[PDB]
Amino acid sequence: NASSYLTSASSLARAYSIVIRQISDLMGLIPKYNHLVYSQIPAAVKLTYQDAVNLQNYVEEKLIPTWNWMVSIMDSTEAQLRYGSALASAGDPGHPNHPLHASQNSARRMSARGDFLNYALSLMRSHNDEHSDVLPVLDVCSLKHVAYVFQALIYWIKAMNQQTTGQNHPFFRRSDSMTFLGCIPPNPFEVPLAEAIPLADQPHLLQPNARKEDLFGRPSQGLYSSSASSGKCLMEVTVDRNCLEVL
Amino acid sequence: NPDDSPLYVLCCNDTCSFTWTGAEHINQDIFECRTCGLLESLCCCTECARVCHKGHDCKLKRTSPTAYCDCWEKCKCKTLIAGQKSARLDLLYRLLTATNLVTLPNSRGEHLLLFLVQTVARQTVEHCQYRPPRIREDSDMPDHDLEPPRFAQLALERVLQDWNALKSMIMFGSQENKDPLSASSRIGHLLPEEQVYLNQQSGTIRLDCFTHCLIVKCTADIL
Ligand SMILES: [Zn+2]
Ligand SMILES: [Zn+2]
Ligand SMILES: [Zn+2]
Repeated sequence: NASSYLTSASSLARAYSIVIRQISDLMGLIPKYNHLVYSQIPAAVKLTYQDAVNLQNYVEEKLIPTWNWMVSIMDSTEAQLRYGSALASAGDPGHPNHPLHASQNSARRMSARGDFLNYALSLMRSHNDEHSDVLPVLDVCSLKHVAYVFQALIYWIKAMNQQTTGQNHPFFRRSDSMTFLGCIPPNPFEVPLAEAIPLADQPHLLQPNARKEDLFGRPSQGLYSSSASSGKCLMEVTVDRNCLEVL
Repeated sequence: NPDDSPLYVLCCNDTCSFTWTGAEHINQDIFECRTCGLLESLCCCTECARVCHKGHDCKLKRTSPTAYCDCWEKCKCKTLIAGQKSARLDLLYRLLTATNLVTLPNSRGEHLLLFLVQTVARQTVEHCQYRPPRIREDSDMPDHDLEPPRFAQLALERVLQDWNALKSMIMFGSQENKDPLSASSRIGHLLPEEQVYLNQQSGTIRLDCFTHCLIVKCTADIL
């Protein structure tokens, strides 16, 4: 009834996610192979430690390409979103080109030629690192397959990692309810109330669609600096899709 | 203020539209000034907007029909008299090779080269309607027998020959050059992460405008 590329891409990504989840479950069953698999099942295959190591190496080598694909795409889109937020913070809300304007509501309200030309110019400027004062032209709603692939790979990573596993008082550290997963918390003594926990100063910000950032301050990441070039000790700042594939 | 820079004033000192269009209507962009009382017809031109109404509440009329400039009948016009052209060009040379004024943009955020290119494009569009002085009661009417201005092309040619001006044009929006009318100019009051994200990029909107007006709008000349 539709015959759309995006539907096929999303469905294939869903299938890939199912297969990767099954692979992760099977490899997580390796440590307890004898107790869980060998004894209960009448017909099981003997497993050795070197066989398991070779299996892990094989799985990582097979999963490397899709991992690079998702990392490139996700770093690109994250850089675009972070730049949009920074420009919104540094921009004039009255201008029609501001991110936080009614004209960008995407539901209340150019030509197709204009849209494609905007997309092409955005691609070129982003590639040459020249996207200043112009909002990046992207459609995150068309990245469903990337979402599925990223979810599957993060599931695999998380499952197998969990398989692997007066000053500074526990009272003075932020709890799960306010801390951000993967970001260091603002130092409780350097920053004032109006910028550390904006909800206490303004308790009316609590809305059903309310970001955690504006309710409990803007977190920061410990990246870029402290040397190293591992590709994940450096924060995603480049906005194209090639340089985050080169990285 | 940037709009008072001598180079900008020199380049924006063109004569009035009425000086060559006479009293007959013509197709040109129309500016209205609230301070001088120029609304609901009785409208001025671009040169009058840049010179006569510098600092007034002068804007552009979007729904602009054919009209002439009548700045003379409502306010004192400084654009009806044209100075010595040779002295103008000589002063342009001396200011280009004596001070680095060409690097600074104006109040609208446009470098001198972009302003000159836009002026040349608009002049090429408009001056084609100039009817020559064909041979075939109002004593206070300003003199209307002078040629349309032809300084913008010479200024553009001479500024493009200057290396510093061209470098400032092409590297506009980079780390060093930053226009006041840009969101990335003042970012020193933001969080370090937002500062990094904004500082990574460089500006190319002004350069794109310059190239587009030079290639697709300045169709008259290839020089
Ligand atoms: Zn005039
Ligand atoms: Zn005025
Ligand atoms: Zn005037």
